[PDB]
Amino acid sequence: PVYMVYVSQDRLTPSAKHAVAKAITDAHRGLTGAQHFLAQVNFQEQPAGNVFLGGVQQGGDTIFVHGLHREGRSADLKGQLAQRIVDDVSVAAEIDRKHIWVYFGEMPAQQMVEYGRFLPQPGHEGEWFDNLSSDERAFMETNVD
Amino acid sequence: PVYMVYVSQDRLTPSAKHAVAKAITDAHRGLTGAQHFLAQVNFQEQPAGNVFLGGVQQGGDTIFVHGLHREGRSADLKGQLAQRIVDDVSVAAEIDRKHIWVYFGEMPAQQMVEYGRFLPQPGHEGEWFDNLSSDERAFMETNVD
Amino acid sequence: PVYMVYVSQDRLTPSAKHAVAKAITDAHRGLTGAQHFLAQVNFQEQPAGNVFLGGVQQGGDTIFVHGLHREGRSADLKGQLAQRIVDDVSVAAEIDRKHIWVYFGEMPAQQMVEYGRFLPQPGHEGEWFDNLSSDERAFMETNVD
Repeated sequence: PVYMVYVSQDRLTPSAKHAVAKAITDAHRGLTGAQHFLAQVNFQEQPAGNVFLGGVQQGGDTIFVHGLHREGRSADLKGQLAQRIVDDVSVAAEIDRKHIWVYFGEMPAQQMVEYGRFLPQPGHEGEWFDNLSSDERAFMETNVD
Repeated sequence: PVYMVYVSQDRLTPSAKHAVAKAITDAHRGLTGAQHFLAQVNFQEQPAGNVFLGGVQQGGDTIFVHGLHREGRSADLKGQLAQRIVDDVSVAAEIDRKHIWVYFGEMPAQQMVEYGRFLPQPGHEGEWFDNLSSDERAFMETNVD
Repeated sequence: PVYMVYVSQDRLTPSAKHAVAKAITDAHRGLTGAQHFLAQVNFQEQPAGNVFLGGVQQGGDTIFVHGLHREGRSADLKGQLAQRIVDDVSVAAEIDRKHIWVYFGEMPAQQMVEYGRFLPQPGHEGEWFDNLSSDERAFMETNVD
């Protein structure tokens, strides 16, 4: 999937970004079974003061995570996973839970392209990894930490 | 809700950001009943000329509001809220209305988290507030301009 | 439509940005039949090192298109246009297809404003584009490449 993660500039060091990215990627693999490299975490940094809560200007502890997913998963799972992104980012970034916003949007797999291919359904990933070129299979396996 | 606002760098001074974010927040709450703090306005600045229209590179006067809403509201209300945003940002950013694009996105409340918590149905908003931690009732209350 | 293009700062010259934007804008009108000025391509630049695939940080060679459409077009049609976007962006950004991710999102036209006006259904661009206003078409007609 794709996680847009809006944050203030300089709020996270490279280690913290790599820490927040990691906890999100491990939330997702861990509750869905998705092959790691399938997850993208994409930081959007903007200057602090660009974020307003109830018309009040905020400092730089706001975190907004927008996960773009595939249709097909239960409402009980999306909650856990959202809840787990809340907890594990709160630790990884050392910011209070109450500073964290998480929305999930969903689309059908057939209008969702990753690594230049169309995606499988959620219960079809095994077929997905057993019908790609190895130039492809090699690339994605470089994208796992 | 979360309103991502895409503007060209400095088209809105820090006050002008406050006015717009105050314009979006006051259309929402006024038209839905959503408590004041519930609304985030998120400014995403980019250098001028990163925006294209029909292929024609543009200047620093485009605005695109992308609204992320809970499912469960009528189309009437949503188009009503879309117009008032166009109207009230025009006035608050002194941008001509033909520059303002507004989209609304909906997701089930059950996969949306604000202040580390899952949202209610729009028909549950007030009770949801009551049974929050008092850390949470208060941290929220501090974000109402 | 609004295409959010997520690219790293400096991966694209002003000529290359116009190349990608022309690639997206053309595919979309070619396949939907929608009038030129209706398509916006919004570049969103961030320093390299902000994108993570499988927890591994990336250089400036990742591109993410998040496309936002009216509801009403077929799955085969949506799939064809994402594929065309992959092919044509890759060429116009001299980038390799494995580095391109494409997500389409859809919403009710009745909650979609462009140029400060509401949108017709995916086939109503005639009647709509012709009873606009005095200048609404006019200001929208300059935006053709």
